[PDB]
Amino acid sequence: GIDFQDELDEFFKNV
Amino acid sequence: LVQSGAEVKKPGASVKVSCQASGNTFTNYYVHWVRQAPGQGLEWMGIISPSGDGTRYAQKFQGRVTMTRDTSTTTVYMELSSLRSEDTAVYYCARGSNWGPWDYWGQGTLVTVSSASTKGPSVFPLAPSSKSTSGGTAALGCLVKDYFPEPVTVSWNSGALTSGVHTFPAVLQSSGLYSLSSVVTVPSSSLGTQTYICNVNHKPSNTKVDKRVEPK
Amino acid sequence: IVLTQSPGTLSLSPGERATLSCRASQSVRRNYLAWYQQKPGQAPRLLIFGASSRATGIPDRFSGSGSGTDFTLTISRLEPEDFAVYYCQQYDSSPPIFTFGPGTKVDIKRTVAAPSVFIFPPSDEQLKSGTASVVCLLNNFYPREAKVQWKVDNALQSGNSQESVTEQDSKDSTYSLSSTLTLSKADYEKHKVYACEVTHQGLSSPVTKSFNR
Repeated sequence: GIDFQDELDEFFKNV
Repeated sequence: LVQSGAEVKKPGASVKVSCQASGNTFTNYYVHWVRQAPGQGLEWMGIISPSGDGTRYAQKFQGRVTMTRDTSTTTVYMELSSLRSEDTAVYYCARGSNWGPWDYWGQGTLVTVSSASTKGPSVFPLAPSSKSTSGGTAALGCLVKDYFPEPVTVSWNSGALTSGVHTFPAVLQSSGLYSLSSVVTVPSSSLGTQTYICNVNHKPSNTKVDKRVEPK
Repeated sequence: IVLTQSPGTLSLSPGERATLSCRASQSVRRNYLAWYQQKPGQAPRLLIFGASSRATGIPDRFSGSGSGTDFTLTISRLEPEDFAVYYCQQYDSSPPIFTFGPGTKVDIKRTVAAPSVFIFPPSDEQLKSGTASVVCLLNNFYPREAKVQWKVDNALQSGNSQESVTEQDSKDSTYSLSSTLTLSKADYEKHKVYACEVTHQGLSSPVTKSFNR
């Protein structure tokens, strides 16, 4: 499922 | 991960380093910028997004850094402003893996900050003596001082002397130039019987000097 | 967010085990700690990621384990290719942190070699050029830990000396240091005694190499 990359992609979605 | 060449900027100026890659290994992956001060550790500076400039910079370099991506040439750019002596370091570009840590790094780019007026090397003799020799082992050498920029190649006896030679790494001085020390341990019983010449070459300034080291 | 590495220098012989520790100030989320190996003149290379997961191309001798604030990197049998400098890094996603540790250098263990100290007074040609530089040389010593203190007329000098140390030689497994004390030609004439105090393990007592005038 979610890896560090996917979590990081979220950071640029909410910001 | 091919990067830009060495950059010689001036204090208070700005530098732009490039990191070209293959889009197959970068268009779908994140990239990061790190720096290593000469003889120190690694310092993360920022992360560039897989497409847009969704950059997250570091606090120590917040407001003085700018990272960009060019999808046409598949390159990543890093710009540092308000350069200082503390910013002289080798900068690296590394691609982030799906788990976080960087797998593929780059060759690096040395960013020196000094006067930059490309001075030629001055080779001076470090003559052997009793204070530089004790026990049949004598120490002699040459001092390649006040030269900019790097590098300078030192040879001893036009390549004949290879045992005991120690070309110490150069160090930038308050002058904004460098100084290198090359020394060789030779038998004391022939210091006056043999000739020890240091051949220094500074291609950036096109200077070649062959200085013979004579005992005191 | 601040990573500390112990020890600072690991003196071990090939074939032995090695244990490097990385203590954090806080807990790493998802145990997101990685260990890297940087060879002299080369870029860092990832060794272990996720505190315990190995990457592609990493040998089984390198083993990693850790949790929260305590992490460790172990080498089952030390080979000549494993002697380098290791770093630990903490990585986070929100917000991206990515912090490194100080650095631990693993070198080849050898007999306690005392540093042969030689002092070189500056050449008259340099004095004729309006500059003055005295050089101190430490040849073939182990361990690297050495203190070179310039003392001009019993006065300690700090900030006027620039030192450089060689990498461990591939055949002798020793180090060498060059210390340059640069003073103005006028400042040189004022003083007389120039000494280079060397503190090392091989020297039973401090050795000072000096030159007058």
